Amino acid sequence: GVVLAGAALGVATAAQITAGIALHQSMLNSQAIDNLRASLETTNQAIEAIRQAGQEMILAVQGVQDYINNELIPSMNQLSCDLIGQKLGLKLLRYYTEILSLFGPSLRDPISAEISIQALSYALGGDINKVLEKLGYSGGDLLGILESRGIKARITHVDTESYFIVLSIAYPTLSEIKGVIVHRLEGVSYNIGSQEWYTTVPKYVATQGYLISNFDESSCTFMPEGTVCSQNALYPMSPLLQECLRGSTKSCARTLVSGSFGNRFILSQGNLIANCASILCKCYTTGTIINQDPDKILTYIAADHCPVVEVNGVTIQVGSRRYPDAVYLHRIDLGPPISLERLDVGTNLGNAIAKLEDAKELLESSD
Amino acid sequence: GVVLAGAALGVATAAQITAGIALHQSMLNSQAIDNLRASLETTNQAIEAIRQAGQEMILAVQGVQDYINNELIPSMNQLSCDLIGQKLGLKLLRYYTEILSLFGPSLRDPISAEISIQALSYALGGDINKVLEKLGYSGGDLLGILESRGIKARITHVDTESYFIVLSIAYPTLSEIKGVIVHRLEGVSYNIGSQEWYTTVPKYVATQGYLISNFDESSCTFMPEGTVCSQNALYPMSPLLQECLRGSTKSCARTLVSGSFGNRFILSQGNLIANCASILCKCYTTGTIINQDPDKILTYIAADHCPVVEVNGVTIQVGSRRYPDAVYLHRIDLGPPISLERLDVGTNLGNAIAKLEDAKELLESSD
Amino acid sequence: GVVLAGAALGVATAAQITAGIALHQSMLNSQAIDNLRASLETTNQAIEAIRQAGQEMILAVQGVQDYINNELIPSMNQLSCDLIGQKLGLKLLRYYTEILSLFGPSLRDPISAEISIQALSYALGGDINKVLEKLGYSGGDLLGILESRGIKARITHVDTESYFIVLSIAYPTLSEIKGVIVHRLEGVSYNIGSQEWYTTVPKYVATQGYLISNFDESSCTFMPEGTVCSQNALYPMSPLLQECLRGSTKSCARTLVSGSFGNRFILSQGNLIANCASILCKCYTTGTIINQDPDKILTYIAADHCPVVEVNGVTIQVGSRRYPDAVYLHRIDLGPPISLERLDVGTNLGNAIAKLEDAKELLESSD
Amino acid sequence: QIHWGNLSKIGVVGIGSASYKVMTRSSHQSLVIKLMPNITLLNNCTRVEIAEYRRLLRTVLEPIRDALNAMTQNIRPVQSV
Amino acid sequence: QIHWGNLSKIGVVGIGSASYKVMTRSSHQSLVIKLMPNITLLNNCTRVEIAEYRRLLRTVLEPIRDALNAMTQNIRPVQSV
Amino acid sequence: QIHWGNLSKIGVVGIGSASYKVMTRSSHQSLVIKLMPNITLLNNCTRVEIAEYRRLLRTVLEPIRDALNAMTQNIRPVQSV
Ligand SMILES: *[C@@H]1O[C@H](CO)[C@@H](O[C@@H]2O[C@H](CO)[C@@H](O)[C@H](O)[C@H]2NC(C)=O)[C@H](O)[C@H]1NC(C)=O
Ligand SMILES: *[C@@H]1O[C@H](CO)[C@@H](O[C@@H]2O[C@H](CO)[C@@H](O)[C@H](O)[C@H]2NC(C)=O)[C@H](O)[C@H]1NC(C)=O
Ligand SMILES: *[C@@H]1O[C@H](CO)[C@@H](O[C@@H]2O[C@H](CO)[C@@H](O)[C@H](O)[C@H]2NC(C)=O)[C@H](O)[C@H]1NC(C)=O
Ligand SMILES: NC(=O)c1ccc([N+](=O)[O-])cc1NC(=O)Cc1ccccc1
Ligand SMILES: NC(=O)c1ccc([N+](=O)[O-])cc1NC(=O)Cc1ccccc1
Ligand SMILES: NC(=O)c1ccc([N+](=O)[O-])cc1NC(=O)Cc1ccccc1
Ligand SMILES: *[C@@H]1O[C@H](CO)[C@@H](O)[C@H](O)[C@H]1NC(C)=O
Ligand SMILES: *[C@@H]1O[C@H](CO)[C@@H](O)[C@H](O)[C@H]1NC(C)=O
Ligand SMILES: *[C@@H]1O[C@H](CO)[C@@H](O)[C@H](O)[C@H]1NC(C)=O
Repeated sequence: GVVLAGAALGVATAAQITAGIALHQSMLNSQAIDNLRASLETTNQAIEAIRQAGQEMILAVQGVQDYINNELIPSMNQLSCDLIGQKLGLKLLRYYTEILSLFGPSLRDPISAEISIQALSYALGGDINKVLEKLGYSGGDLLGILESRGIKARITHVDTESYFIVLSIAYPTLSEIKGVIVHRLEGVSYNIGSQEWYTTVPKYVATQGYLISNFDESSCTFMPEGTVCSQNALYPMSPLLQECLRGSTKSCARTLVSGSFGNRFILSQGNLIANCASILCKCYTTGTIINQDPDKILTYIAADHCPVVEVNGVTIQVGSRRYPDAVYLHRIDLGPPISLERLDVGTNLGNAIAKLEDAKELLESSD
Repeated sequence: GVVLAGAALGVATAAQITAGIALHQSMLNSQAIDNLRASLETTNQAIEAIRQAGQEMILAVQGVQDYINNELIPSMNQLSCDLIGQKLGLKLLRYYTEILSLFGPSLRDPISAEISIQALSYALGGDINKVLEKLGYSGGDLLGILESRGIKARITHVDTESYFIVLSIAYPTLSEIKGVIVHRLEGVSYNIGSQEWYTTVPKYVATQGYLISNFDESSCTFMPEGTVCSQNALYPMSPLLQECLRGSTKSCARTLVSGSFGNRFILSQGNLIANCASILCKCYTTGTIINQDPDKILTYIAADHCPVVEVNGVTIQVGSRRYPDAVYLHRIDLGPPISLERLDVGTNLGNAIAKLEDAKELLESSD
Repeated sequence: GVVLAGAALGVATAAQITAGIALHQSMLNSQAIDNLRASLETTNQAIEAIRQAGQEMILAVQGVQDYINNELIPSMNQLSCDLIGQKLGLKLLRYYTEILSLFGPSLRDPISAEISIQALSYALGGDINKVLEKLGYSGGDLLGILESRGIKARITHVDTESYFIVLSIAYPTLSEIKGVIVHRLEGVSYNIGSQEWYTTVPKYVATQGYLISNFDESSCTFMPEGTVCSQNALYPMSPLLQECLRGSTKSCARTLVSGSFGNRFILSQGNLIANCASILCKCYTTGTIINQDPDKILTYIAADHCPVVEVNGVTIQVGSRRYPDAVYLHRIDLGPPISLERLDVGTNLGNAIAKLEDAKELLESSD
Repeated sequence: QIHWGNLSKIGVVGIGSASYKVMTRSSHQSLVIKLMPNITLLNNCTRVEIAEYRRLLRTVLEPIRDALNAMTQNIRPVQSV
Repeated sequence: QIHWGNLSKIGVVGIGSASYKVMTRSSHQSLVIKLMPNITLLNNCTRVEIAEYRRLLRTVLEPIRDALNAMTQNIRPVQSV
Repeated sequence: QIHWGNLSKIGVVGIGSASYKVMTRSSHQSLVIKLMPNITLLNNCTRVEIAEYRRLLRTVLEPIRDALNAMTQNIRPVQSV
């Protein structure tokens, strides 16, 4: 059991406190350092598993050794001594540039920093596959590949006497959260007159019991059997946008299509949902065009009326009906038109606040 | 004519449907593959135009062949057999790392993905100039350079028996939309008291008949004879910001200058527009300082009053007047002050919603 | 003294005007070019200080010379003439690719562009340390390293006859603004029921006399004796968020924690501030758990009640009390709940504007 | 459309206009990434490394091949309807 | 939870759901970056370059070592209380 | 200025302050990118590659040279007024 001297240290985040305790538990013993220092001195490989019986294996990596061993040593009696030093000097400066970039002042908090194995690539000789193979990763299936690339390292010791950096890594494994479902959303444009609109919804959302949540897909991979994320992906969603996804069409915002056109049709549940005001829709089976009622905004095409439909020049056979026949626009409450560009958000917000400060003075005068 | 089996496939975006049909039209015939497989086996170049009379030319690229041919083969009888394999093994692992990064699980939808020629650079041997030259691009003018770098590839075949990837590219050419004008906007600060403000407008806007639109300059190059974009750049602009650009000064938002100072003067139409409260303005011709009326916010300097002006230490000769003499601030309706930082937007929006929910209960009580 | 012909040039930003004048003052004299052209022709080093007595030293860098001198020349009588040209041709194409990327059409305004020394790395041979060393930077302390990497270059001459580019650099030195204090803010979550919240504040803010400002930490390094920024970091903060930081708790917004949990404790002024509804808190000294009053939102742990506290499994000794005993939630005015995700901001703003346009028609009817 | 006069009163000017040209893609050309190099002039000195390379590639290539087959198997000639 | 019917009336559909798996880190393994290469088979031909490399590294390594010591010196065994 | 007491009641603390130093640029130094390497010890073995390199460079360099001349030709000595 150890205790943190909090009055002495005065201030620290939870991330720094927990990494500091972890630093005490995972750092090499003071004489394990002396053993490692002597083992490192006597090796000459680019990567080497240092086994001292009793203590755990330590993986040692030397970032320019492959170049020295493969390119410089075989030239030892064919190139001059000055040239050999000049050749190695270029490698050392480029390697120092990487050490500086990764471990230099751009590294804010060395105690709680977690460095991804891929960011260490140049420090480890320009490639990480042999490191991962020495740790047991075969490269035989994509999941093990994703896990191997999710490895993060913490710094546990910096030796200024012998110039080496000891890092501690941990192995990622998958933790399935069975109550969370990730959903990919996809929209098609619809027409009001000659204006082409679409509903603004997130590309990915998550359901979790009572909750609908936002989903950050940055750190995720959509494998065939599940979404694999190396970091937390869930984050809160405003009640209003949750209400939109729960069926309140008036809560969903909308905007006009960018450029010339939007996504104007989609295949879903074996049916074609299509903005047939914006593209030519045609029944291939009968040869007859499919007109969009001008007081409807979309067409829901299924095999009950057209087994094989042509849509913007592509011919698609469809299945039995899974979406009702389009309803009149007048039976659909559309939500507010918006822009997501940040200057538009700021300019319209400034206007709204001014209109509200005006409105806030009159209902005092009249009441 | 082909048809998509939509009931079998069930769900697909328009992008996937159209790429899938394109995949059927552009993929090599089943026996064209057997021809290609045999041609690839018997070549030894880094890049090679594979011509089989009748069928089209196929450009073959081998990502480590230059290294084998230029560095390894000339060493064959001077370095050991183990060393040769070790040297090539380092190249193969680095090359596999690039194949994994580009074609691995980070590639969401291989059917509709479009890979830029520059993203293929490492897969093609670390440089794309020789590929482009074999396709006919000379590098003789900048437009052909931009078009050549706008090439995108689609995957049409992956051979797991002989380990090769067939891609289909298309050639970009320029499509001028004569009714769209791109405009670069540039602001100067102005003073209210000792507060230094500027109007918040987009850096680029587009006019298109009745419309003013936003303009995403990311994929564009501002050539001397037109703006060349490799992607759609136009996207909607809110009515309020359009009204701002149409002359409603009260619709334009404003904010305080960052840091110490803003852009405090500008040359436009041969005149100098200057915040002379914020810098020293002086007529060089007469030697007399140019004071800014404290109930004016800017000074419009032209040769009718000063042929050669000094402004923050730079001496500029100006032309005849193209902007009226500054008007009093009291004859200008300024718009709302705003911040575009996202936490400020969110915090002020939360406040506005609360004030509106308060205001919404009182006008029910009083009415 | 020089004058800009503003009527002839017609339009220019202040940045372009000032760089253009600087271009006239810093460009080499017309015959200094002829001297430089002849000096460059007769050298063969990768980097070389060109000293012509009278005129200043000019640092010349040749981007493929180390490769020619170290790799190609020693092979001159062991490899064929075709192979030598092929080897160099690969380097030249890769080098041209870098020249094109940096000096090609992606460089919008060559007169006022400022290119960082690190962006020039490949143009200078793949590393900048030897360039910086020739300029006097030792690499002996981190501040000189940061300054050396803050060097920016301006283009002053492009020679199409002899193919060289003359750049002018300036040396960064530190300008302390003694009235500006940078503050790092850090939040812990708190509980209302089983809902876990936190206050939304910026990670860094700056105080400056009367002002609280936003702070962009992008270009900054937090050295032990001060924050060193290579660019202006200060930018305006909305009055409402300034009021939040000035003690108006109702002006501070709040949101729910992402993922499973937030930062649930922190060490500050030798005390532990902890959300003890969300983690196990326990006095190690007495062995007794520390319950959070359900009408309190946080616990302020100091040595007056517990000299050694255990918090989520970490044991921390704390100092004398620096934060009062927690107050009841009912004595704290909480601010609005918000989301910072941009679709949520846009969707809720659209709703707010609609509610305000409704509200704006009724108080005309009733008044 | 843009009101330059009123914008200039609040410090905003236009410093350039240009026509708008977008890139459209046409025609076609096949490009093949040959993943397996010709190593015969290395006389089996890279046999171990090549076999390992091939095995690493398979893990990446098989899912792409499968995704392409999943699509093209749902694309039939017109009269199958 | 999500109302697919009403969303489809404004053009929004779900095109896929999946379970959610996050990576958690466990166990431990030590990795050492050996900054000083073995140069003995180069017979002092790189002596100047190695000494300069070592000097450049020191500027970077000393602040990290100091930061780590600043933390671990405040971590004592339980009974020092 | 910042009210640490009230902020601590909603879980916000300051964990560090520092002075603010910004970089300002001064003096000058000329740097020349020599695009054409010295190839004489290669005895015309790179003649084709060098000529092609030079031709590729021209397309890039000429517009920059022209932009610089467009500016400096509008910068005259004081008495031309
Ligand atoms: C599906 O959408 C419609 C709106 O398009 C919803 O119907 C509205 O419901 C509210 C009250 O819940 C009524 O005040 C409106 O008059 C209704 N509008 C129309 C056009 O009928 C309907 O509630 C939504 N369904 C669900 C489950 O949310
Ligand atoms: C140019 O700007 C001024 C505002 O600075 C506009 O004048 C205002 O116009 C509205 C009605 O359109 C009046 O209610 C205001 O009283 C006017 N304000 C002032 C100070 O005169 C003017 O309309 C703008 N010009 C254009 C073409 O939009
Ligand atoms: C610290 O926070 C409390 C709110 O939590 C502030 O007290 C409020 O002050 C306003 C007027 O300034 C009163 O109308 C409210 O009734 C007060 N609320 C409560 C719960 O007391 C207090 O002012 C803040 N202190 C400072 C310096 O801003
Ligand atoms: N209103 C609530 O009850 C609410 C509850 C939880 C959260 N939450 O994210 O955890 C956010 C909420 N409210 C909003 O998101 C509206 C909003 C959106 C953007 C900017 C300002 C205000
Ligand atoms: N009001 C309209 O008629 C409107 C019409 C079209 C579009 N359009 O972008 O296509 C946007 C519109 N409205 C806004 O942009 C106001 C706004 C801006 C940011 C966040 C919320 C609301
Ligand atoms: N109200 C003011 O007096 C104010 C003064 C100066 C600045 N300034 O940044 O310099 C901003 C101000 N106002 C806001 O930031 C509110 C806001 C925030 C985001 C979007 C719209 C409106
Ligand atoms: C370097 O390598 C040699 C051969 O592997 C080894 O015997 C020796 O211990 C190392 N020498 C030094 C000085 O580290
Ligand atoms: C490799 O290259 C040689 C020489 O170019 C060529 O003859 C041969 O067909 C290729 N050999 C194999 C096994 O692919
Ligand atoms: C190239 O280098 C040689 C040796 O350094 C030098 O003498 C000569 O002036 C240069 N030659 C040419 C043609 O530039």
